Amino acid sequence: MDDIYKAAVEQLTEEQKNEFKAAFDIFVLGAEDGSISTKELGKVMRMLGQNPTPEELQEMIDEVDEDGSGTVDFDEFLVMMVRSMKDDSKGKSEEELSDLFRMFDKNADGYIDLDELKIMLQATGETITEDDIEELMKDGDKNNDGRIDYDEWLEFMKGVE
Repeated sequence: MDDIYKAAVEQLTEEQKNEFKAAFDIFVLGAEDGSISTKELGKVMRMLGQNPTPEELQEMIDEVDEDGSGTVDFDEFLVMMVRSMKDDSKGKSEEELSDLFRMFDKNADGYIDLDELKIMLQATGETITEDDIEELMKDGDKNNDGRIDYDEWLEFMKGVE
């Protein structure tokens, strides 16, 4: 099966894309792997806008780099454009977040305290100090009432690895 990404690269005349390949051709000019940067692995992963854990990053290479390079080569360079238009598309969705607080409710009411959140980070094995949660909750709850309702939930998931 073909894709709109690889379809464009094959459609771009060698002479046409050559004019755009003069940009990356500069960096790679002094490279042996053919990539633009040796540690570009962390940069290419940013193009997707998702870096929850360093363990999952290794999976990204197998999600986009079927070859196993970890960098945007001459071929990927052309796709880097059509791939940069992936905006307006994240991992979590309002549809999930809705069932998230609902499914993660031991009392099933609509509010999620600070403890209810710990169970989430606990699943990974991590652990913070009482000073982190105390200050953290202050953010999750714009009203700092005591729990995280629907509206509050949407905010609590505004930014936090």
